[PDB]
Amino acid sequence: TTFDDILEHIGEFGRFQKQTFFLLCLLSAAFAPIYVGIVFLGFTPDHRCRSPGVAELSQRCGWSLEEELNYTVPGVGSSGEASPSQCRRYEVDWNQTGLSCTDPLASLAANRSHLPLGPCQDGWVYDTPGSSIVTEFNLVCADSWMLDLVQAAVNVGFFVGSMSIGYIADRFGRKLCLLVTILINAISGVLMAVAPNYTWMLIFRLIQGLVSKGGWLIGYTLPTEFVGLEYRRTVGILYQMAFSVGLLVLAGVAYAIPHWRWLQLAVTLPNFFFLLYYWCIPESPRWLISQNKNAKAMKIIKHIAKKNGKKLPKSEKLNPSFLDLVRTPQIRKHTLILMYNWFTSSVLYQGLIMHMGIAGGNIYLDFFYSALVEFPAAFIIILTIDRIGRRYPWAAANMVAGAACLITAFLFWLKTTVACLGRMGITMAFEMVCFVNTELYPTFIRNLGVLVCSSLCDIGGIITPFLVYRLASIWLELPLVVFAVLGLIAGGLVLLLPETKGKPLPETIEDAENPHR
Ligand SMILES: C[n+]1ccc(-c2ccccc2)cc1
Repeated sequence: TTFDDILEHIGEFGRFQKQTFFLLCLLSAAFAPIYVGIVFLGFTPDHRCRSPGVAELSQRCGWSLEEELNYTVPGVGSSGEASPSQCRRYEVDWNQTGLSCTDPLASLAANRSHLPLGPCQDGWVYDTPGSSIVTEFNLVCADSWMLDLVQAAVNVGFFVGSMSIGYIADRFGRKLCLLVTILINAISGVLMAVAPNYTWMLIFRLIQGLVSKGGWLIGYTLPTEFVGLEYRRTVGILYQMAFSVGLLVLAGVAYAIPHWRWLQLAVTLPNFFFLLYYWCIPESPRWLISQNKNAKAMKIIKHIAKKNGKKLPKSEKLNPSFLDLVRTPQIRKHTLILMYNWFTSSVLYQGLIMHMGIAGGNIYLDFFYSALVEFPAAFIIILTIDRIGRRYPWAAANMVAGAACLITAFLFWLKTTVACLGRMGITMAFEMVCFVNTELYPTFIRNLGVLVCSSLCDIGGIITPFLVYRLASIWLELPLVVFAVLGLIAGGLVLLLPETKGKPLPETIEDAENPHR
C-alpha cells in the first residue's frame, strides 16, 4: 500500500483540492508585500533643505514651485552633480535682508561659487504629497545607508527565520507551524505601523521578516503534497502565479493610499483575516504516514473522501537531522547544486529589478510593468514542463537570463526589450528552482530540506546592495557581467541535476539516494 494509490481512488484533483488550493493561494498575495514592499513603503522624492527665509519671501512677491526651484536653491554641479541642491543650504540672510524678488542672492554673492555653503539644518521639505519612511525619519543625506539597512534587516531575518522554522515544521508538522507563522506575521505587520521611533520600527520589521518567508514556503509545500502526480505542475505554478497577481494588486493599492503607515496597516489586514478562517484546512497525510501516525491519517483521508464525492474502498522511526541532510553523497550533490541555484537566483532577481529595470517614469507604473512581465513566464513554463521535462527548460531559462544580462552589459531602445526578456528569463528560473526543490527531497525532511537550502538566498540579498557598488566603481558595467557569469554557470550546473518527469516524489532517504532506480 502506498499513498499515491490511495489518493487515486479518492481523486487526484477534485472538489476538496479545488477548495483547499483556492483558500491557500491567497496567502501568496499576503506574502507579496513583505518581500518587495520597500519600493513603496519607503521611496525618496525630490527634496530640499528647509529655508525659513524662503517662507517669508514667498508671500513678498509672486512665487512658483518651478521658479523658486532655481533662484532660491544652490545650483547643481558644484562639488557634485547634485550635492549642493540635495542637502546643502546657502544660509543667506533672506529674511529681513531681501535685496529683491528677482535676484535675492545676486547682490549677496553674485557668483555661485561666491555664495556660502553650510550644513543642511532646520529640517527638510519633500515634494511628494504622500508621506513615507524617508519623510518620516529624514533618512535623506547623511542617513541614506539607513533605508538600505532596513531591507538588509529583512534579508537577515529571513535567514535565521528559515533556519529555525524549517526544523520546527518538519519535527512538529506543517499545519501548526503555518498557523503560528501567520499569527506572528500578522501581529508584527500591524504593529509596525504604530512604531514611534525608527529603531522600534526596524526591530518590528526584523521580527516580521523572521516569519514571512518560512510561512510562505511551508504554505507552498502543502498543496503539492495534497495533489496527485499528474496535476502537480498546475498547483505548483499557479501558486507562483498568485504571488504575481498579488504583486500586481499591491501596486494598485500602493497608488491608492500613499501614506506609508496606512499602507502597512491595510496591506496586512488580509493576513489577519486568514488567521480566523484558515483553521479549516487539514494536515498533510503524507507526513503522518511517513511519521508512523496512520491513526490520524485515516480520519483525514475519510474527511477528504466524504467531501470529494467518491466512496473509499473497505481495504519505523524517522526524525529530522541536519547532518543527515548531507550524509548521503548524492543528496549532498543535489543540495549543493540547489543552494548555488538559490544564490544565483536571488542576486539576479533583486539586482536587476532595482537597477536593470528601465530608469525613469513613475514609482508605480514601472513596478506595474515589472509585475506584468512575469505572467508570460508562467504560461511558457506551464506549456512545456510536462511535455519536455522540468530540467531542460529550466536550464535554458537560466542560460537565456545570463545571455540577456550580458548583452545588456556591453538611446537604450533595445535595452528596454532586452531587460524585459531577461526579466522574463530570471522569473522562469526562480519558479523552476522553487518547483524542483520540493519534488527532489524525501518527504520526511522535505520541509527542512528546502528551507535550509533556501537560507543561502538571504546571503545573496545582503551581498547585492553591497557588491554592486564595489563593482560599479571598479567598472561601470561590471555588475551585469558578473550577473551573466553567475547566470550562465548556474544554468550549466542545472543540467547535472537528475530529471523528474513522472517519478512520484520520494518518501524515504534510500529512494532519494538512487533516483534512477
Ligand atoms: C516570481 N517570483 C515569485 C516568488 C518569488 C519568491 C521569492 C522569495 C521567496 C519565495 C518566493 C520570486 C519570484
